[PDB]
Amino acid sequence: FKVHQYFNVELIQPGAVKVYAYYNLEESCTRFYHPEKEDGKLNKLCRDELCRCAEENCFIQKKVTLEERLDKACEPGVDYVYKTRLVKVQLSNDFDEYIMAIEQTIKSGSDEVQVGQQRTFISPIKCREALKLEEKKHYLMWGLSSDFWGEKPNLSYIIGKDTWVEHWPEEDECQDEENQKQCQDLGAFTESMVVFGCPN
Amino acid sequence: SCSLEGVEIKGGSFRLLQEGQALEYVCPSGFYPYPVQTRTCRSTGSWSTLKTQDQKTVRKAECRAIHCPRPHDFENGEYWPRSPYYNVSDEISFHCYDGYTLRGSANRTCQVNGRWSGQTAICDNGAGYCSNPGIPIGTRKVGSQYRLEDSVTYHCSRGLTLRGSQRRTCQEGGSWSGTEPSCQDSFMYDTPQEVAEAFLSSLTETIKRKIVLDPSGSMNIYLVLDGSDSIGASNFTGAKKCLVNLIEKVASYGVKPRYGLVTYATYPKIWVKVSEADSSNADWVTKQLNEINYESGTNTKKALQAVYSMMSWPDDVPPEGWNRTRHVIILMTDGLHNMGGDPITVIDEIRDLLYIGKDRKNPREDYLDVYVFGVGPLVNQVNINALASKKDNEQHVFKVKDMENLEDVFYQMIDESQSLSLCGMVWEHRKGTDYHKQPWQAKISVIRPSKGHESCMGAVVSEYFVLTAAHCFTVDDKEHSIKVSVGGEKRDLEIEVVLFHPNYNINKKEAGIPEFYDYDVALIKLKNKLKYGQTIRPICLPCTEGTTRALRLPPTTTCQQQKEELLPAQDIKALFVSEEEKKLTRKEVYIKNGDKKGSCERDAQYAPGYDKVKDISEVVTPRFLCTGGVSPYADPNTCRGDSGGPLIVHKRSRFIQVGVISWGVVDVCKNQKRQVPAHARDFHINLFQVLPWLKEKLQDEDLGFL
Amino acid sequence: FIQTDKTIYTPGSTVLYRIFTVNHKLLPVGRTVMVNIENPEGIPVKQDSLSSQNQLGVLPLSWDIPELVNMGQWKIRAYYENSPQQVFSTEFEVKEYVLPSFEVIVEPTEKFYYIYNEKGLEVTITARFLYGKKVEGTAFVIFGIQDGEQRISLPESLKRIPIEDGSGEVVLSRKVLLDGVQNPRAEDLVGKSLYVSATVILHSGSDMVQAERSG
Amino acid sequence: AEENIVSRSEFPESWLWNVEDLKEPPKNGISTKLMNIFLKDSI
Amino acid sequence: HRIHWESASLLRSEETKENEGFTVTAEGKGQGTLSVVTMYHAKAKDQTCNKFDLKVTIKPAPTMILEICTRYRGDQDATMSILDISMMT
Ligand SMILES: *[C@@H]1O[C@H](CO)[C@@H](O[C@@H]2O[C@H](CO)[C@@H](O[C@@H]3O[C@H](CO)[C@@H](O)[C@H](O)[C@@H]3O)[C@H](O)[C@H]2NC(C)=O)[C@H](O)[C@H]1NC(C)=O
Ligand SMILES: *[C@@H]1O[C@H](CO)[C@@H](O)[C@H](O)[C@H]1NC(C)=O
Ligand SMILES: *[C@@H]1O[C@H](CO)[C@@H](O)[C@H](O)[C@H]1NC(C)=O
Ligand SMILES: *[C@@H]1O[C@H](CO)[C@@H](O)[C@H](O)[C@H]1NC(C)=O
Repeated sequence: FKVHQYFNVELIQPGAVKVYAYYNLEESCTRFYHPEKEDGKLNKLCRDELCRCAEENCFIQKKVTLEERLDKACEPGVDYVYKTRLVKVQLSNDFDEYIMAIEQTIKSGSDEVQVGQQRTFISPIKCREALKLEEKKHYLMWGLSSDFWGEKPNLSYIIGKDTWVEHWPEEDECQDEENQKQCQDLGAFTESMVVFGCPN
Repeated sequence: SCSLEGVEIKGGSFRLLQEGQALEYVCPSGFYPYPVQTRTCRSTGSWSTLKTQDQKTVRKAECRAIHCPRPHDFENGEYWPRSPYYNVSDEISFHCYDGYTLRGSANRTCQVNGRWSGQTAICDNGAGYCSNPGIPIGTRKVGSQYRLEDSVTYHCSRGLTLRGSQRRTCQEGGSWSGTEPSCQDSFMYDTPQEVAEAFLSSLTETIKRKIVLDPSGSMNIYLVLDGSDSIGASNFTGAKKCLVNLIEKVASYGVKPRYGLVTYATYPKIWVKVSEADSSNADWVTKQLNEINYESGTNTKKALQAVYSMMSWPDDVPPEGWNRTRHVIILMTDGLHNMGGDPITVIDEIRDLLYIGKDRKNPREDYLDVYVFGVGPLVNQVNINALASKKDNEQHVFKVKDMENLEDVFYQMIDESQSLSLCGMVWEHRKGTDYHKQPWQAKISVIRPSKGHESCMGAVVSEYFVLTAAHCFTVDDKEHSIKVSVGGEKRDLEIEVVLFHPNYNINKKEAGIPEFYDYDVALIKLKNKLKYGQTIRPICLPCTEGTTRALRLPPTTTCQQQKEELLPAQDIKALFVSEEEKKLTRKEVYIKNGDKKGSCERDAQYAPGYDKVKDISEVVTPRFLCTGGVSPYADPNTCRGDSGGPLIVHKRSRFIQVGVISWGVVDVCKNQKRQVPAHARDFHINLFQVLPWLKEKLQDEDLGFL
Repeated sequence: FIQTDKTIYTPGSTVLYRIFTVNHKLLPVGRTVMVNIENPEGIPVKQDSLSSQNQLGVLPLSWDIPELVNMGQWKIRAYYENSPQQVFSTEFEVKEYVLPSFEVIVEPTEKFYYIYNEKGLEVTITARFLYGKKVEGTAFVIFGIQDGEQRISLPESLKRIPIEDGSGEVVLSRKVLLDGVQNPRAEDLVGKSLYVSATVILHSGSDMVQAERSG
Repeated sequence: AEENIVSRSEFPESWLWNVEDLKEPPKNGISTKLMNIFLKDSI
Repeated sequence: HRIHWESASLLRSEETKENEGFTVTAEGKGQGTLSVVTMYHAKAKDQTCNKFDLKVTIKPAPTMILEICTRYRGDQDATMSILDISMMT
């Protein structure tokens, strides 16, 4: 049958259909539906036992300047400041895993970190276009302390709502006039937190 | 600094502290700032955003009335009455169902501190391995199984933070592993008295008290400080005194401990190690304690890793005394915003080195104790609680309003072992009575023929003299017509003499003024000596050696300096004791000794017999003190039966009386529970204007007069 | 007289009960009582012994239901200490349930049934909320026969009706009842009773109230 | 909106499990007892 | 624990959280019974939608339309079935 609409609503929720015999209700079959979802199933990322759904925004906004980085990087909830380079991506249906190599860490986290060990990161499929990630390029990011996910030492940093990831141009791109200011601000901010760091 | 516009508080006052780096909100009793207390002037030119629990937008900053946490649940019973919110001094009766026995306080009223008076009320049936841990107010319990190895979960409602154990597991001894949880707020602070009581109870064993150890064994203390960018002024002003007093006090229990000193701003620094030969001597450790200087951030993980290195040994086989030594870590962090990880893992390492978190047959949980003291309003209670230790019936996590309470705690701990001779000593007993909080108060009853009995009160200042008002008595009264009661005792004490000021006269009759209160003071000399008791205990007097040592100053300090310190040319905090339904309480009152004095003295025109006085200054002598009213803060008035009480200014956990209540503007006190004029003020008689008379009459009491 | 606060319980709650010890004058007396809590299998999981001295006949006891427990008819058996054969019983459910939002009653216009009715059997539906209001929804009605230790259902008499403002009107025809069984004679139904099983679903499809007027 | 407004939480299936004593002097064998109880949040 | 004839036939339950070997000592005179049972969850998760085969589809058409295809899993047809459909916002 035809289902009409009357008002445009942002971030609709999926509906469900439940079929059951008139005498027993516990032997029912509930199936969801949604125009842009698989079986009306909210996007959650799992490792066979533990989940935290990511029906949120990949990022906030991208504009951002040196003062913006200063105010949004000295937050009480930030834990690590890491620069990485994209090496391998494992595209799939449920999620995608990004494996990086660490050059050097601006800020230390509660997990054992050193130059050389591999790190994995997970994001929902909705970030496949917003962040336009590309391989063989450097990046710098900081995020919420609730990123830890997995078992030691193969933990992962989930790119959730509070996770902030920004493009770190290499030497070749830092020579471009468009990104010269961004590269200089990134270097100054890096040395700032290396020497002095956030107050308190 | 940042812009000062649009940062004030409605219904309160704002001031610039740390040279404009911060601003603090304050209102008197019954009001606390909402939703925050302080804002930080960042480098963007604007202060820190108004952050709520859900991080919402705030239209304006106001200081909201003090309410009291609602019971999130009370299983197996009822509470009476039930309200969406509970006011100050509201009372609940906790009633159990049938077959459930109550444990705790049934009649519970919650004071201005924000917690209900007494122990948490529990109804238990007693049919398990361990008992009901209780359901504290605002915290709700998950798990009705009280067998062994069963654990229960506690958590708070909206706006409340949990301090205690997130999950308690029943132990094989029959107890629960962890401290009793509670729901806390940002405005709530622990008073220094109960902090000292809990610190003594956890550290010592009651008999007096003692710090026992394993035979042929010693203990180690790790005093750790924070060099955060919050106060860090003048080489830890007060903190050094706190640590010196603690070191002196612990050595007075007959045991010689060992010490270690850690301070960190950006990297940890080692001052004393447990391996030093002279680490068991108080003199040298105090001397090095006085040699601490600044050279930012808060890197607690690295500092406690340094402490870990101190604890650890370099030998292959474990050294001697590895399982016969007790470790105490004391941390005075004002910040603890993590930078470099969390310090939980290093605590796990520390307890794994000592074989604590590996077996349950020999837990050995009592060989490591971590105490963390919270300073300032920028504290994160959950992080402190997760960093400190937790053992049942003991409190390892504290919190104070200001740095002053930090040394108030330790001065009280020093004074605890002192002889009962000195004045100002009041111990906050766990199961105290009414007079356990105000023991100096004494009540005087006057019986007159065919006339109503007159009830007044005064302060016991020695073993033979009681200071009171003089208008409560007349020269017509005989010796047999005065009765004195102390500490709620039926037995009376015979009187010997009452002394009045030579210039005092209760009869300006021709000047049109009906009543005058010049030098309205009375000194009652007792027939016998007073035996010091739990609720009978003297009070100090201004400009005395006892007052000099009370304010923690050298004996060379002058009386004028004491007057300036206790009574500056600004607003002065104090409180007066009131009686309501055979019970005693404290009402906070403020003294106006600056610009507000001249206006306040005018309010006496509202008093009876003062409307026709031509010279308003004549009736108000400089020896009077004008308090109360709504300016600059709302102050309750003294009641008709409350007149003549002692006005006392509290300082360093010491009670010093600064005057005697004389009269008031209007008698509208009974409206407090039921509408008070803004001109209602209370006038009291100062004690600094009768110093020669006090010295003359009280020269045989050995009070160290200056 | 063992009286519990409820009739049905959940795993993870508390059974509260009062034993009223009276004598043969129905008057309070002081004795000693032995109490047993038996599982649905028939073996006690807890036993206790209390005294009623200066208690005025009220013995309040309690029991905690484990979260990992067997469902069914749990029993409390209390008897006087002097009389082990004086067992008094109280059976209560343990089930995984949730509160219904309304009571449905199925009532016949004629409270009996007659073999030679030329019209049929009329039963009406009163589905009212537990606070005494009226509903709007639909209901399913089926019938059956209460034979010896069995239940025979008639899928032909499986009717659906709109509950019009807390009211219903269901008519069971004689032909359907006759075709339900394979007996040439209707008089053989004398000595057996029918049962009506109704189940009312709200227009929101929220609650699930299955009510039976057996007998 | 939904911040300064409380909700209903206490939904027990059996409460008022209490005891009471009739001690008022009799009036033709009937004693009056006026007691305050608070009905549960359940509707 | 102590077992007496008068107080026998009582369920003495000892609860344990950790999987470890146990050692019992049965002394005195008489007999007894002992049972050790571990109640837990197993990863034998099969399909539950056993008795139905509900399938749904949304298809825009030239105000999108919804289609529901159902089937009863058994050797006989089903009686009056109830189909609850919840619309979106
Ligand atoms: C507990 O304390 C509250 C607040 O102190 C009492 O509320 C009383 O009535 C209103 C309702 O909040 C309070 O607010 C003020 O009332 C004035 C009217 O005089 C009105 O213009 C505003 O709504 C204003 O906010 C009022 O302060 C308070 N009454 C008094 C005398 O302070 C409440 O009655 C107390 N008791 C209980 C059981 O809640
Ligand atoms: C609790 O207080 C009420 C009145 O405030 C009193 O009637 C009752 O006896 C008190 N309960 C005690 C003291 O146990
Ligand atoms: C703090 O101590 C340092 C060295 O210990 C000293 O130079 C400085 O003057 C002190 N600050 C004072 C006395 O205010
Ligand atoms: C400490 O450990 C040693 C290691 O063998 C042991 O001999 C000694 O008894 C222990 N001390 C105790 C248990 O008090």
